[PDB]
Amino acid sequence: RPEIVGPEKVQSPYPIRFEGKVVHGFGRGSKELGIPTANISEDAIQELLRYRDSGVYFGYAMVQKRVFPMVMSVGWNPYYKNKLRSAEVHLIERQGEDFYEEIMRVIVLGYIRPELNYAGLDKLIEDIHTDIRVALNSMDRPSYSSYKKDPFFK
Ligand SMILES: Nc1ncnc2c1ncn2[C@@H]1O[C@H](COP(=O)(O)OP(=O)(O)O)[C@@H](O)[C@H]1O
Ligand SMILES: [Zn+2]
Repeated sequence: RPEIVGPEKVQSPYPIRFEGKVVHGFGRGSKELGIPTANISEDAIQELLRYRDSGVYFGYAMVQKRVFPMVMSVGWNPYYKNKLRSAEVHLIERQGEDFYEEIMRVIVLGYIRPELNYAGLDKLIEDIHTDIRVALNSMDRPSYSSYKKDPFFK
């Protein structure tokens, strides 16, 4: 896997800006895996991501008045046969308490990869760590890092 992805400069459809309240997930908490993920209110992403590819994206997100680089998994609610979009965000290198019910503002800047066939916990953790490394490397480029101060995070 490459250690950096996407064009040198942010390109359409990015940036994708949206906000939603953080809600509880579907059970199996990533907290135990050392990589907590914030589930975004379903009503904030159904149409917005309906035609976006499933997989891992990267960008910046703000919650509790703090901005962080992030990775986000876009998939489907595992409890319904009818396609219902789901989006879970991991705020990179964040330290703090939980933030359920808080509004999270998200700015997606690029795509990392599609869903990978589950190959075990070890492999999953490795893939997530790589996703994080890739996100940070990709956002170290000026066109991307400038979004950490986007007006949307005012
Ligand atoms: N860096 C972080 N990124 C995302 N969520 C975090 C982070 N730190 C703490 N959290 C908290 O972790 C929660 C998710 O924990 P988790 O074990 O995965 O339960 P759930 O299955 O409901 O998502 C989030 O809803 C958020 O309140
Ligand atoms: Zn979660």
